[PDB]
Amino acid sequence: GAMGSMERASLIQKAKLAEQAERYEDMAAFMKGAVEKGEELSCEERNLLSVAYKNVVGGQRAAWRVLSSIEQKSNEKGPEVREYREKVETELQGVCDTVLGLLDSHLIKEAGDAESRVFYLKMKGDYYRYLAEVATGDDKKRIIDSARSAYQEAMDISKKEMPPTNPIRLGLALNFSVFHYEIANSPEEAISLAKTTFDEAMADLHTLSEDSYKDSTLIMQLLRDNLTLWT
Amino acid sequence: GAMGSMERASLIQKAKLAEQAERYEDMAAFMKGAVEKGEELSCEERNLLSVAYKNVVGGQRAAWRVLSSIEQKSNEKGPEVREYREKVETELQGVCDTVLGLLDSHLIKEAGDAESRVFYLKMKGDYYRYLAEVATGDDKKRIIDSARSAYQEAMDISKKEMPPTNPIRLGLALNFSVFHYEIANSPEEAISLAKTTFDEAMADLHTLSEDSYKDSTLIMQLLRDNLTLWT
Amino acid sequence: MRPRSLE
Amino acid sequence: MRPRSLE
Repeated sequence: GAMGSMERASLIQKAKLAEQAERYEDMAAFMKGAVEKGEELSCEERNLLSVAYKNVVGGQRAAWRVLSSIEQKSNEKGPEVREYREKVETELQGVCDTVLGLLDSHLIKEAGDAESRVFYLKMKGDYYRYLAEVATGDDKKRIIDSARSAYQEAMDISKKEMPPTNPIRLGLALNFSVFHYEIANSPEEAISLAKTTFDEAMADLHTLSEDSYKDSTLIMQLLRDNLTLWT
Repeated sequence: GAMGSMERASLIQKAKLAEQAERYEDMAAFMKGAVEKGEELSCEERNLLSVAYKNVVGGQRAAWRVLSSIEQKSNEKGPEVREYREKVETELQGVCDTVLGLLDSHLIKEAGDAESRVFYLKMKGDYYRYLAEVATGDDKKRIIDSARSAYQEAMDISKKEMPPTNPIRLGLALNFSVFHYEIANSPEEAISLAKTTFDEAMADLHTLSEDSYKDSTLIMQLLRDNLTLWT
Repeated sequence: MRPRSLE
Repeated sequence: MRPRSLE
């Protein structure tokens, strides 16, 4: 595509510049260009891909929720609120389909190490989750199953291959727990997964260095914040 | 253009929705579509046009300053920092040229009342100012003169037609003072204009209602903040 | 209120 | 530090 003429190293360098400039649409276009070079991503490069698209879809999701709330109020006027909510929805769907397409071409297929495979399957679950947030009816059921499946494959590798404090494993469990609570209408599964994840990580903190301890405890605090909200 | 098939009232309604959703690129596209219907803008609609483009160009200017600072550091590596600064610069220029084009086709020509004419000439000065921030050399001189000229025409109408507390007149003087300080290398003209504007508004506050008093004093505090910074 | 997903 | 223009 449009980044085909740029060197892979220049795309990564410009993604970092775009992050510093808070230009996340540019950051995502540069990282898409880097993925489309066909080579595997390093840990740092996977992080850049995730930061870029999380910030782009996060603005879309925030805007969709504001518009959905106004639309719900207006149905308790004209077609304009629905049309504009639909416009933002379609743009958000397009960003999710773009990320899913990168994961399917061919990041997950080539990812053999647990840290890369769990990261990408988690991201697959997250973007199907964002599709599920705006989906209705039977469409919704198949999208929810696609999220659940990706998260479950990621969970099964993470429990076999990573210690319970590994930040990737922790963030997966955090997000799968949010899936269960908000998407799958399974609050008890959400609370059980957050509590078991927190308790198993607590028992493994003794093994960590100061820096690894700070990384793991930061994510554990998010689990605790959700358990406080839910119980 | 792309909004040609949408009703003017629907474009204004969607600009308001986009503001609530913090979707300022969409807000600016809707307001451009509304201007291109060819009719004059009301006071509220002029405000929507200004909010939309100020937020779009404000993100561009912030990103340009981050990239310009990194580029300056790197010249105290490769072409990538310059290329990406140039990309953001060209996009910012394009937004300024779009706003200038709307003012020239044909908002200023049809604006006869002081509140509409001063508003649009101020905006002409502001967008030439944003062009001047990124311009070099002789280009810079002609862009600076275009800003100065627009601001001066706006100032001459504002002093004849508006009281010294009028918020449009106050915001014009604030921004022209910033022009003198930051662009024209005239700090003494900047300080003189901010002080005279503040003192003349103070003497006219007695004429105002509670709501008009709050509107005028808010802008006066920005003048005072700049005089504190500069003296 | 919405729960925290990974930041 | 940069001066305030109209918000």
